[PDB]
Amino acid sequence: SAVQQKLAALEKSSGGRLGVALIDTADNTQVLYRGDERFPMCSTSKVMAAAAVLKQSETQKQLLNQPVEIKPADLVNYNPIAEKHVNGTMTLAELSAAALQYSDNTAMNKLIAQLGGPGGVTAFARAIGDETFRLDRTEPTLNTAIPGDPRDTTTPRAMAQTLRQLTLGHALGETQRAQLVTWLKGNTTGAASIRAGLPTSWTVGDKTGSGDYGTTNDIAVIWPQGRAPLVLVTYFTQPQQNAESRRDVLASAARIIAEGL
Ligand SMILES: *C(=O)N1C[C@H](NOS(=O)(=O)O)CC[C@H]1C(N)=O
Repeated sequence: SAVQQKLAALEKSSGGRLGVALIDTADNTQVLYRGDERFPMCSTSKVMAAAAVLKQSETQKQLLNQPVEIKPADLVNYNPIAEKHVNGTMTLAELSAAALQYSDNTAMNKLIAQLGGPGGVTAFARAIGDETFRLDRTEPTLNTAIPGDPRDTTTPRAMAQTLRQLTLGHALGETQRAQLVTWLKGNTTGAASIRAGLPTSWTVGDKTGSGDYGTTNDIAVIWPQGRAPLVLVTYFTQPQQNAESRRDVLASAARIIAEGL
């Protein structure tokens, strides 16, 4: 109840809409704030897409090594890794790593194309028991984050359960799960978000996202020192389209969640 009140006060002082889902896998206890409201996933959807290609690699041995042609025309709005390889090639493993750890949008589009389009990512979500996730568009338009728009959205509760199944459960094979966790732990973009609200001694693997309407997201699997892991989804979006990012709000939500643990 105190956590519910503090998250409501944080949201009230934030000027936006905050969604939080915590799963404590020590006892499966949950904490939800707007946990069943939809939020635009933005770059956090990349987790699903990479996991889906990892799932494909369970029945294609050499799929993650398969070269993919990077063309000049493939570049979109944020391609910090892919631009080095245009007119060249990247493997699907490199593309997955670039998408997850550097949030390369061209790499995400290559992952999406490897799955047959956004519906293939949604189909993977359905195949691992996620009924809420929907991916509808490619990069960059999946980040429009328009209020009330269900496209490219999920709920905090669904994303927390799914992230647990992908990183801690058995939605993926053991090697694929380990690769996904390795990728998440090497994220370069997460230090200002959930991780900033957690004690420094805790290991975090996470994927951030941001979009229009000041949309500021983070999804994390957290290994606290000396405790079983947590799954924490913090989604945040604001009323006006041009709003600035608010990673401090994600950090504050993580601090509130962390303090009740
Ligand atoms: C995903 O949210 N995006 C791709 C890339 N990464 O964002 S993050 O660094 O906040 O994870 C650029 C921002 C954003 C986008 N432009 O769509």
